[PDB]
Amino acid sequence: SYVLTQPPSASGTPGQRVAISCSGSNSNIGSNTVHWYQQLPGAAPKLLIYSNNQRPSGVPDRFSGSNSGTSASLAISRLQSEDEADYYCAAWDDSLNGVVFGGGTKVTVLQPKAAPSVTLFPPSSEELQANKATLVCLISDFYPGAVTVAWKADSSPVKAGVETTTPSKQSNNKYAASSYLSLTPEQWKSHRSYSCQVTHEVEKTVAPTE
Amino acid sequence: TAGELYQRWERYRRECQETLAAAEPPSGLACNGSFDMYVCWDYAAPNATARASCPWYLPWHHHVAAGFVLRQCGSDGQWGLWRDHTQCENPE
Amino acid sequence: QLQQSGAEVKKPGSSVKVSCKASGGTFSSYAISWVRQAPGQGLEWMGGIIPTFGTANYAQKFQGRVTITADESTSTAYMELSSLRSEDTAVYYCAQGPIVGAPTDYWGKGTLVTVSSASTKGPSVFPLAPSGTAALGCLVKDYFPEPVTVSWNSGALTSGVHTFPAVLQSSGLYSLSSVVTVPSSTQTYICNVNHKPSNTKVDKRV
Repeated sequence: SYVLTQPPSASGTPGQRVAISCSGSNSNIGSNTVHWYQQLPGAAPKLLIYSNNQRPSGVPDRFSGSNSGTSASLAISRLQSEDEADYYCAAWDDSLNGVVFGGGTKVTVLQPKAAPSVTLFPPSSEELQANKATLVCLISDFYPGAVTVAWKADSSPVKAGVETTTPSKQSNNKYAASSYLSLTPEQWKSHRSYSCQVTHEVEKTVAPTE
Repeated sequence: TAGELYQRWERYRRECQETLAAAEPPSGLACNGSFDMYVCWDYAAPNATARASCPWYLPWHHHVAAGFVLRQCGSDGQWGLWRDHTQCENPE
Repeated sequence: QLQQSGAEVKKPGSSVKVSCKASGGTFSSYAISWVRQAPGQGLEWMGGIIPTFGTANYAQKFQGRVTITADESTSTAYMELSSLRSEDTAVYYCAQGPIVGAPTDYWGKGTLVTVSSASTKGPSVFPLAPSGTAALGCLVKDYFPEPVTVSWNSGALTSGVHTFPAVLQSSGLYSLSSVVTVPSSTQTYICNVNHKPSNTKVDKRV
């Protein structure tokens, strides 16, 4: 149900050309003109290029559209920081009714790689008292934004019963993720220690106790 | 059917486009000849109201064919903020 | 340029009708199209209608689910979705345009529709930080639906405030935590948390 944007992502360096290809079949792109939308984090989609490389008000010549014979292409020929976004190509479809979009492509611009900061908290006393226990491992300021989290119950054994969020871009130019381990005051009071190991890009571990 | 109307819109521009491409800018200051994707516009006299033919890609054309979209040109010769769409649309 | 209806929370198998409210004038003339976005994913076209003309247009696979209509007066075009689903949890935008198949230069803010069987519930707060600077904060556990607003000291404490986006652990329930970073230094710190849907506000110390 998708004209595939070729790319889940595409990279680029400031002042260089970045190309996002969008492939299709002959009832969609072959038979019509491809559009291009730019969506920004926390924002609605925004028309970038309509109708095969024409543009709307206030859009620089930086952006350019391509043939549509089999697959189309968007070309951002001089990159910027404000150019990192989701890019969704679109076309009408002859075979089966209305317009169809692509999978979109998140585009990336290149800044310094940071080191994740993890703080790890033990279940509160007041919570234990409630017969629930939660170990909470928070992770902040790590670029790029891909991190994995391994919980350990006492010395090595691994831990299945956790819940982890996704690396949201928030606040300042960067991402964070929180991870919870749910236990029972017994499983808690029954182990020599507990480890939250955040592995990013290398390994960091932190270990409350009791 | 929608496909046909859409193709027609796709034509109404790529027509407005080649006229605009044929059209040479005025001597004095004027609002840009441009395609707003809805209607196609002439270069506009300074500080005046530009008249546009009701678009043909628009169904219920023939009712309104004689009609106009009125859009004002800026003092500068910058295209104004809003359009006056009536005589071009009244299906009732 | 169009003001949509505002967020909706619904249980699966149910129906939701969200509104797209246009300009009092300049309405009937252009095609209104509805596009939805599942959180973290790409766009999906649903259908479009020239409000005052003919019948609505749709895409296949919504079959007998989406109904797009429009009203003369209120100059609003609503849309209705039946047999609701988790795959229907998304945000719904209404984009204005020249014709139905054509591109759209004018969008709305979008209206988020969350769908889960989870009951409306308030959170419970626990003090963190048994505690070279100081990091403390409050764990907000097991609430629904989102969001929850977290404050420090009746307000007026921010510097060093990070609030982490909620995790959805599958009870259907959301859980988050907030951390103030500080100098190790006698001043009493209290987190004021708010969840409007269940009308639950808490102040708890550290």
